[PDB]
Amino acid sequence: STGSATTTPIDSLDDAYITPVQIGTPAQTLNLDFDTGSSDLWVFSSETTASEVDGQTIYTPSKSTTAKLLSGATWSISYGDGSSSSGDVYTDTVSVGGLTVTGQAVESAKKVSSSFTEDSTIDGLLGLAFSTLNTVSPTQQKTFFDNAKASLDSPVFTADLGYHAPGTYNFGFIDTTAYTGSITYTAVSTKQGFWEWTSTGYAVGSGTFKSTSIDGIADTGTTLLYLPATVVSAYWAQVSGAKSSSSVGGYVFPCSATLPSFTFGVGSARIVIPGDYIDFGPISTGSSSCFGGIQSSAGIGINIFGDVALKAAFVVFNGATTPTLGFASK
Ligand SMILES: NCc1ccc(C(F)(F)F)cc1
Repeated sequence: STGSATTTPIDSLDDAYITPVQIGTPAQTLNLDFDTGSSDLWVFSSETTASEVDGQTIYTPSKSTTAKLLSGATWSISYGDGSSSSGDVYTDTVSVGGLTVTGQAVESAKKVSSSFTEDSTIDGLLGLAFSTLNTVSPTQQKTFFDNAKASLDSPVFTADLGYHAPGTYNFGFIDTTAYTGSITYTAVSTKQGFWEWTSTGYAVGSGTFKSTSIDGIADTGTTLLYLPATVVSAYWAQVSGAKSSSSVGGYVFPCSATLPSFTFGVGSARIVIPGDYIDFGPISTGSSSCFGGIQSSAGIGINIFGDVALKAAFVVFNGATTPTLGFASK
């Protein structure tokens, strides 16, 4: 079987993408952020502290005939940006774009950080990293992808994120009409639980391609591109008036500048990120300083190929026994 769901940016800057997901019987539809950098399916619920909910749609397990409390199970998670959430755990039926999994762990948020509360468009997260990162204790739970794998035609899902436009998450098949040329596959390391791979180098604008190994993760749940300081410095050196700002928290640039493209390597292939994708607009309303979409990973400790990079490509997450990552131009 297969599934296919449209994913929509939550705002005019593509800060995150939401995808409708059916939970429970009868279906309760929530808009979840599909996150290949985490492995928990957690949702705002009727159990979330009332003051911590501001316009989100909430999952109500008491109205689902298929919901079952997973007795004794708790979850607690903290994301790389400082966000956090925790609660108890139900099992229920979960469908994405026609693909249905029964008995999926649905982690009901009893407490959520302020970052999630103030984002009324995101009802929760659907983790698509490897199940070894799932935070449910004492019995670790499987992701939606892991539970669906056996019934999928192929153990793959693809991310086709749009630039200021809706996109598609497909499960179980590869849409050969959604990309140009060939797909280049590269090996994945699962040792940290991420879709971790090694880029073969980079180029700035029309400059020469620098062959160098960049280890990083493919993360749909991260907005920007986080690369080593040496690469990020070489990119922003080409932008007139760009500088790293300690008060803003990263590289900013005059909103009047035009940004060069950024090219990253996938084996022998090249993926080009247009300069317009790296513009994240004024740092405050009316400011003439704009925020850059390529930032340094030095504070984070791992390089992150977030949405800025992934939306320039058609990306295959091949979850075979030897996992691989496929990239194609589109
Ligand atoms: N979007 C999930 C996510 C967030 C942060 C990290 C970090 F910071 F640990 F790399 C990994 C994955």
